[PDB]
Amino acid sequence: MRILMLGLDAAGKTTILYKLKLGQSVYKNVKFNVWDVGGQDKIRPLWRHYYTGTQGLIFVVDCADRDRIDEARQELHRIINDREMRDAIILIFANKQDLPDAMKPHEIQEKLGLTRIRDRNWYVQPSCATSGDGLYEGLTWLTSNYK
Ligand SMILES: Nc1nc2c(ncn2[C@@H]2O[C@H](COP(=O)(O)OP(=O)(O)O)[C@@H](O)[C@H]2O)c(=O)[nH]1
Ligand SMILES: [Cl-]
Ligand SMILES: [Cl-]
Repeated sequence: MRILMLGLDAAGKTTILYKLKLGQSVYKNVKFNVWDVGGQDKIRPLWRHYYTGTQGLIFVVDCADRDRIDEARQELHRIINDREMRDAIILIFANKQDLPDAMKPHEIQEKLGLTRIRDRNWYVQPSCATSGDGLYEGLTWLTSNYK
């Protein structure tokens, strides 16, 4: 399965990738690409990325970062609307659930406008990337929904 992992900078993408790696004993067919979106995107606004071949999207959100949730919402909807992304299965990692007063998954659903995503499979997984909680649960949802 070809999975794209996106999120604003500091969402926890690097941490999830190293923690998922640490969980493997000492998902063989999963391929991952990863980059930052939003104001700290290396390419926007002068060029677009290309999303060819993407089967699954993992969108990582810092749930304690209310100041940037609107920017995360705008990036998510812009990406999923690209021609090459119209069939992509969407996993949202609602990251940093360990932090006091972090936004819970139902608030994430509302703040990301997920209810307006029709004719496409999506799921919100609560996670704490530093402890590894919810990471395999999210990756299992994504890969099982792909089959
Ligand atoms: N409290 C807490 N910190 C996290 C969690 N996930 C990542 N971090 C921290 O948030 C910061 C940015 O994470 P990083 O993985 O580098 O984000 P990236 O820019 O999206 O790759 C780092 O200091 C991570 O330790 C989490 O679940 N809880
Ligand atoms: Cl783009
Ligand atoms: Cl454009």
